[PDB]
Amino acid sequence: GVPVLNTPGSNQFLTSDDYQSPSAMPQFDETPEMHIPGEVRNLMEIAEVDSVVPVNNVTGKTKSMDAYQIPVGDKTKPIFSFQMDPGYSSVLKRTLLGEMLNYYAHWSGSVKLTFLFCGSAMATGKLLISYSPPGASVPTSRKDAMLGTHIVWDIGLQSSCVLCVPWISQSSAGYITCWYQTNIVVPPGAPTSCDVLCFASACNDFSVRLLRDTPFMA
Amino acid sequence: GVPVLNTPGSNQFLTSDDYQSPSAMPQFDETPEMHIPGEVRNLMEIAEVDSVVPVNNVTGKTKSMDAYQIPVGDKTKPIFSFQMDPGYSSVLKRTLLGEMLNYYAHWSGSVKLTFLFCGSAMATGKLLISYSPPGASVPTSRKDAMLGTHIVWDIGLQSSCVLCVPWISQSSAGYITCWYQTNIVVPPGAPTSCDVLCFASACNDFSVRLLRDTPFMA
Amino acid sequence: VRSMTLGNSTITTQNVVVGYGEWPSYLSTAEDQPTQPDVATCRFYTLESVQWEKTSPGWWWKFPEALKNMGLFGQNMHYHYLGRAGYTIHVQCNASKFHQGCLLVVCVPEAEMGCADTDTTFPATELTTEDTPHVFTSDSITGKKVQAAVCNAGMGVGVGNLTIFPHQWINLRTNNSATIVIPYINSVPMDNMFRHYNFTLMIIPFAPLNFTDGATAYVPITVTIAPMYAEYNGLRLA
Amino acid sequence: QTRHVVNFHSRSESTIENFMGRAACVFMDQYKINGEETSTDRFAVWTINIREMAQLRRKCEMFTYMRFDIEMTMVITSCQMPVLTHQIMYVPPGGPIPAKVDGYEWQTSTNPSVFWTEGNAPPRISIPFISVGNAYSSFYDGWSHFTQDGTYGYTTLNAMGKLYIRHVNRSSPHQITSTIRVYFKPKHIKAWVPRPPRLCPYINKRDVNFVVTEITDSRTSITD
Amino acid sequence: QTRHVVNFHSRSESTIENFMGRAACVFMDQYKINGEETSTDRFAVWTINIREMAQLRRKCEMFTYMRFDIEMTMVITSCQMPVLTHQIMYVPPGGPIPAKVDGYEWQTSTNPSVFWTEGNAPPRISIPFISVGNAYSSFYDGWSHFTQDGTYGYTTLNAMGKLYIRHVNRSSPHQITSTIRVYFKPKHIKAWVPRPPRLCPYINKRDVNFVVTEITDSRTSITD
Repeated sequence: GVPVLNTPGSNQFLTSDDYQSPSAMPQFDETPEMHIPGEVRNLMEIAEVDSVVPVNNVTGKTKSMDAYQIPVGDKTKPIFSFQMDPGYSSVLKRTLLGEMLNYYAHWSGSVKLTFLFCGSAMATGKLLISYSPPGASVPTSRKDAMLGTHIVWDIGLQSSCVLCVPWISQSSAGYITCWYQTNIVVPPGAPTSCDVLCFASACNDFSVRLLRDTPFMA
Repeated sequence: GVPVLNTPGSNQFLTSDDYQSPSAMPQFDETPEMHIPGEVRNLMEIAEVDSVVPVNNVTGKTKSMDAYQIPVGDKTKPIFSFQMDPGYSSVLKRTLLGEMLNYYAHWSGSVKLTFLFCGSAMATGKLLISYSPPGASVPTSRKDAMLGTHIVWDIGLQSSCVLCVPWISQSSAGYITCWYQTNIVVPPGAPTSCDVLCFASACNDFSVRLLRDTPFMA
Repeated sequence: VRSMTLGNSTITTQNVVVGYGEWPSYLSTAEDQPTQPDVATCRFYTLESVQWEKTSPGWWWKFPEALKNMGLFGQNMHYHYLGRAGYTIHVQCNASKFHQGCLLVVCVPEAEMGCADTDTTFPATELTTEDTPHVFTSDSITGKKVQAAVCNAGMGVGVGNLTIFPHQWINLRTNNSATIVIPYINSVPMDNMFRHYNFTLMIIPFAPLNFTDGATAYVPITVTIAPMYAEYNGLRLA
Repeated sequence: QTRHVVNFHSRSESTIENFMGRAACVFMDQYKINGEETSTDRFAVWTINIREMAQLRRKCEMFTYMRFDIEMTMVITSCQMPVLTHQIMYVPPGGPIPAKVDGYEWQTSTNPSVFWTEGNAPPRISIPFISVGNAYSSFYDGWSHFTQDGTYGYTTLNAMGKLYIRHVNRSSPHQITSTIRVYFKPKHIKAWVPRPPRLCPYINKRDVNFVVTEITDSRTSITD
Repeated sequence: QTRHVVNFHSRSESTIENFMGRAACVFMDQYKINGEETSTDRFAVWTINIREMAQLRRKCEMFTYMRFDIEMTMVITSCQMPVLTHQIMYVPPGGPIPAKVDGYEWQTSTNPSVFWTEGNAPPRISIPFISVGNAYSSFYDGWSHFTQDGTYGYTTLNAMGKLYIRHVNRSSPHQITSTIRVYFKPKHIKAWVPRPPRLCPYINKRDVNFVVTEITDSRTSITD
C-alpha cells in the first residue's frame, strides 16, 4: 500500500496532545444539551466580578469578618495602605481577581477599586485616596500624598468612589493609601465610628498567558 | 483501514529532518512580535560590512591595537604584503568577512579593500598598490609591480582608495602589496610618520555553500 | 556650517549615520499608557570634553544612565521606572590642520563587558561613572573591574571588526564631526533606565594622535547627546 | 527577577477548554499476576470521579455545573518472562463489576475494554458524556434518599463509571508487579454557574467538610 | 587539494534558518533506577539555555536578539529485566521542580511530559517562544536587581525552562543506568542586531569573562 515512514515521536505519549481518541462507546448517544443559566466561556469573566478585599487583615482579625472592615473614626498616619499587585500580596491574593491570577505566570492588565463607605447617612467627611506609581516611594505625610495622584473623595455627597489602577503585571508595585482630609462630622444622633469596604476586579480587559499550578493547595 | 507499509527509514532519528514536531504547549499562545530594529535575514549581510584588517600582525604587536596600523614614513622593500584569501590567512581570517567564511567549506566571490590614510591633512605622497593574480609570483621590485596591475594612489588628493579583488574561492591566491612611489612630503609643522588603515568586505555579492563547524573554538 | 538648536541649547555643527536605517519613534492601550515629555529632554546635553593624547587607548560611556544627572532627563529617570529614547550623538574633535589621527565612534547596543580576573564579578561602579568616561587600557589588567584592554574592547571580540554596529570614522585628515542616531534597540518596548544599559558609546583611536613639538599636546573630543522621542510610563489613574 | 513590561493582549489561555483540558495523573495502583487465586490485589478499581486529587478538584470546583468528554490514557509498567498483555475494562454506571481476577464480568460484551500488549504506545480509551442529567454537578446541596435520609451531597447524576484493570496472562513462573498511571483529561468541556475558589484545605474525598481557615495571611498593622 | 573554479551563485545556506537551525547534542547525563530513595542521581535537570557548549554559543552570539521555537529530541540508552518506560518532563519558567525522583511535582498537570517506552522512535517534544519579552537576548548589559545590585548580565526574559527526566519504573532487580542525549534545535528562527564574532575562549557558562587574546596569528614581518 501507501509507503509511510515513522518520524521521531511515534509511539510516544506526549501528555499535552489533541489527537482523536477512539471512543469506547460508539453506539452510545449522549444526553441532549439543555440551556442551563450562567455559562462561563472564559475564566477572565470571573476576574471581572467585584469582591470584598480584606484590607484589615491584621494578626488577630483574619478568621472573623473584621478583615473586610476598614475602621474610620490621628490625622498624621494613613488609614490603610497596601501593595497594588494581586499576586504575592496578602491583601489582594485571595480575591477573585487575585485567585484567578495565581493559576498563571504571565499576566498583565489594569485593576479597578471601589470604596463603599458603610457609615451612617448623616456622617460627612473627606478622605484622600493617593496612588503611587510602581517605582515611587510611599507618601509619608498627607501633603506629600496630595502633591502626587489623589482623589479627594467627599463622603457626604457620594458613598462609592471608583479607581482604575494601570500597569499591573508580573512575569515593586503601586500603593493605594488613604488619608484623613477631614474628620468624620456626625450629628448627635448618629454613631461616630464608621467602616469602609473595598472591592477589586479587572478594570476594562485583562491579559494572562502561562498556566501553572496554584501555590495554595498542598 | 488504510493499508500502509513502512519503508526503510521508519522509526529512525535522522538528525537533519524537518518534520512536524508535536507541540508540548498547544493551548499556549506566544507573545506578539514587535518590530525590533536591525533584523538579519541572511548571514552574508554581516560579510558585507567593512571592518579593520590587522595587516601589521607581527610577532609582538597582536595583543595591542598596533596590529591594525600600517606604518608609513627605504623604497626598495614594500610597505606591506599578504595573501588574498579570507580563509587560511593570518591577516584576513578574523575579519567579519573572514570569520563568516570559516563556517563554510565551499565559498566563492569577490572582496573589496579600502585603504584609509590616517595621516595629517598636510602630508602628501604616492603609494602604488599592486595586485598579483592567484597564479603569478609577487613583484620583487617597484618597477615589476608597476608593469602588472596597480593603482598609483595619490594621498594628497584622496585619502581612501577602494579595490575589488575577484577570483576569491576555496573548496595559491592573490597578493595585495604596496609600494613607495614617492615619500611622504610634509610641511615643518605636521608629523613625519603616518598610518594607513585597511578594510575588507564582500564587493558585490558572495557565494557560499557547505556549512561546517568553525576551527577556532576548541 | 549649520547652527542646530533644540530647546535652550544651541550647538554649531559642520552626514548622519542613522543606526540600523531607522529613525527613533514613539511606541504607537488604556491598561498601560505612556507619557511623552517632549518639553525639555530633547535639548543638547554636552558632556565634559575629553583630552585625546598620543597614549590614549579609548573611552566608553554607558547610556541611558550616563545622563542620570543631566537636568530633566536625569530627573525623569527617578520618577518614572520605564522609558525609552533615541539619543542623537554628536562627536566633534576640533583638532588643528597639523594634527593627525583617526577615531572609531561606535555605539554597540547591549555591550555586556567581562571582568578583568574571571571567576568573579565587578562592583557595578566600574562599568559607569555617570558623566565621566571609563578609559580602556593598552594591555591586560587585573582586579575586580572591567577587562578594559583594547583589541578585546569589552566583550571578548576583535576591536577591528567592531564596525558591524552603527559607527562613524573621524579621520582628522578629512572630517572632525560624527553623528549617530540610535532608535532604541531593545527586546521589550519599555525598560528601566537604571538596571539596563541600552547601548555603549565607545570612542576608540585606531590611528594614534601625532604632532610635532609646537602643537597642543592633546585634542579635546566633545560629546553631545540629544534624547529624542523620550516617553515614559503614566503616573495618573485611568 | 525584575518587573518587565509584560506587553501583550491575549485571553486564549483563560478559556475553559484551555484551563480544564489538561491531562493529570489521577490513579497509581499495583496489581500482581499470580498467586492468591481469591484476592483483591490482582486488579485495580478506581471509581471515576473528579474528586481524586485536590489540585484538579479545586479547578472543578470553580464551576457548579459542567459537561465534558473524558479521554484517559494509561501508562502501564512492570517489574519482577513472556510479553505481557493487559486489559483495561471500563464499566458504565449501569454495569456489573468483577469480584475476582477470574470473574465472568470480565467477559461482558457491554463493558468496553482495551487489550494493550507491552511495548507499544500507551492505550487510550475515550468516554462520552454519560450522565443522566444535562451536566455533571460539582456540588449537590441535596439528599440521595427522599425525606432527608442519609448520604448528604451525593447525587447519582455525576456518576462516570469504573475502570477495572488486570493482566490477561493466566499465570507466570515468577512474580510480576505491574503499575498503572491513569491520565484523566476533560475534553470538549462546557461549564456553567461560576463559583468562588476553595479557601480551606480538603478533608475527605466524598464531602465538603473543612476546618475554619483564616481569610488571608496576616500582617502587622493596617498601614504597613 | 587544488584551487578549482568554484562557479555557482547561491546564498540559501547563509540564511539564518539554514545557519542556526541544526540539531546539536547539548546534554549528556546519567540517571539510575533503584537504590538511594533520597538521592539526586536518579533524575536529570539541564536548565535550558543557549550557553551550553561553546560551538553553538558562538553562533548564538552572532546576534544580539533572536526568537525561535525549540524542538528537542532525546536519545535515551540503557545499561546494566522488563521493558523500560521513561519520562521527560519539561517545566516552564514558572513551574515547580522535583527534589526527589518520587516528588509530587512529577504529577503536575501544567508540566507537559512525554512517556517514551524503550525500543520505539526517539521522543520529540517541541516548545514555543516562551519568553516574556519579544525576543531572547544573547547579551544583557544590565543588572537583575535594581540599583546596581548583584548578578550582572542575567535577565529573566531569556529563561526557557528545565527538563526533568526519570524512569517511571518504580524499581528493578538489578541496577540499570540510563544515558540521555538531548538534541537541541532552533526552529522558525529570527535574529536582530548583528554582532562581531567571539575572539577569546570561553571561561564560564553564565558570564562573558575572558582572557585578553591576540587579534590574529602572528607572522615574521609586515612584508612576508
